Amino acid sequence: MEPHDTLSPAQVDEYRKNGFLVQEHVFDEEEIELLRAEAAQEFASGGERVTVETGIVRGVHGCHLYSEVFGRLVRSPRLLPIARQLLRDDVYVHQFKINAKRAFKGEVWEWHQDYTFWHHEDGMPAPRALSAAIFLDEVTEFNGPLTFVPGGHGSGMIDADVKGEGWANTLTASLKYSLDVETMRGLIERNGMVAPKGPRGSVLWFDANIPHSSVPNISPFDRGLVLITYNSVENKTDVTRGTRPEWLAARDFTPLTALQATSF
Amino acid sequence: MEPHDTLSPAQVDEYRKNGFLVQEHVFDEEEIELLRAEAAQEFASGGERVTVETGIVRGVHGCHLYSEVFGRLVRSPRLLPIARQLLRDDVYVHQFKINAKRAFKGEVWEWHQDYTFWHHEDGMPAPRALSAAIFLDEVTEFNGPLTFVPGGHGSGMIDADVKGEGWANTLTASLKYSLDVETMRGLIERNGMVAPKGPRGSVLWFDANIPHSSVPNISPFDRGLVLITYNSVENKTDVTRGTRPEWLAARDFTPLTALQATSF
Ligand code: PRO
Ligand code: PRO
Ligand SMILES: [O]
Ligand SMILES: [O]
Ligand SMILES: [O]
Ligand SMILES: [O]
Repeated sequence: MEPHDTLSPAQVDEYRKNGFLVQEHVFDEEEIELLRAEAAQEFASGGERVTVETGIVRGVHGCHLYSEVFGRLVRSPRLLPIARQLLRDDVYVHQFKINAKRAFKGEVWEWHQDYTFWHHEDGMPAPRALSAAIFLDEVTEFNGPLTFVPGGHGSGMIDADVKGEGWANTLTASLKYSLDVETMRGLIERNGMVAPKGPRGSVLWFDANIPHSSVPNISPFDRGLVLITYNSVENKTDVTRGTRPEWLAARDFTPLTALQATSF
Repeated sequence: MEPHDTLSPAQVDEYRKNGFLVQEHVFDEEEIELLRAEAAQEFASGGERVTVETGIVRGVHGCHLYSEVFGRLVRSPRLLPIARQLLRDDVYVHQFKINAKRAFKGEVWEWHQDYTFWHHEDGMPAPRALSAAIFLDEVTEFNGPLTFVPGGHGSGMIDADVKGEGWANTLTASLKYSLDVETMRGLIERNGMVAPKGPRGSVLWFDANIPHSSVPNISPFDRGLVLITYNSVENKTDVTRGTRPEWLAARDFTPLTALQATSF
């Protein structure tokens, strides 16, 4: 395994200022293909962990608990050291999901901050968490990229429209916690909007509290993302306020260590 | 009135190669405001010429036949000379519409070529026509811009999926003539995708045969377009194959002359 990867000090500053950062070409084509094959197996076999958009498969959750490939992936030397660097802690996986947007398909995903769900549904005490979204496909202007407000995370958590009982609607557009509208307007007047792009195999890191949204893929090309949410071990969720199963909100808080090279 | 405007030879070549061209800041703010006020009056008073998206007003058609402001606009020295230059003819207005996409609203508009409707529904014999879309608001990445395939018009008209009887569904997403999918894929593999941007008051010229599409406005800002379709007088539609009213497909083929300056 290559000496553990870390972000330069410019990259860190950029991440902290903006709330997101892209690293291009972290994984190669062959690596990505292995991940897409496994994603396809998880979509086939994940049962109640799958989510469907009038639709074929949209999301699958919790895969690192069931898939040896994905269990390894979260420990990768390409990912785990950066998670540790940005969270300034040992880390574990709170949540793992795979979100596809097939060619000419997709939905408008309502503007929202991931930490609002994790705090209220799972008992996350602070927003000392982030997500790594691995691009299974090139992310362009036209296949529904994640779209952020740069610097929007500095609001902390934002008072939010609630819709629904339990958690079923946390995985749908339509979302339980959405940002409706003066909120967004001022945000965007103050801060703007950016949809980071990148080639297949890139990684997009983003803050637990950054607002984000995405639109439909009007391209003839897919937009598959594998999203790993790392949380600080010190920031472990309070399992006594927890409302969701292990494959949405982890309860094993053992600090993660990196994969090492073996002959198999 | 300023000496009639025309496109430079680079601008022309760009238009003909790509199929579209933006001129920034053609109209000033005060001019645009006059146009938005009138658009709002037309949406209020246009009756059967209006179209609504579960929605408030999306489109209004034919306005230059009913509004003195819009009747003047199509004769403007900012527009008419360029229409004449690009069509290499005297011109008239085939079609006039206003398409709004309010903040956080909008639809996916299916990929399509305008000339397919005009040929089959209206009797336009050749694609020697174009549209001028005046930006009532800044057009960005995020408020559902018109999205093209650059050079896509060089296919000529493209064999197309038909859905519906009569014309009601020519003004909706969902559209009578859409480009489904190998079509789009190869197009886009060959040619790519571009969503031209620009400030309020710009003009986007595009070819009657360019493929285009747009997605929803996830911005808190509107995207109002006033679209004037100029046709070559020599290319006048064959009114004997005509199926739609005058406010969708004009029948008065009198060549247009430019507004001149008067004291009122
Ligand atoms: O429910 C959750 O935990 C994730 C976070 C944003 C939307 N779905
Ligand atoms: O029906 C028409 O004439 C216009 C052209 C594209 C969609 N609507
Ligand atoms: O999200
Ligand atoms: O999410
Ligand atoms: O169009
Ligand atoms: O159109």
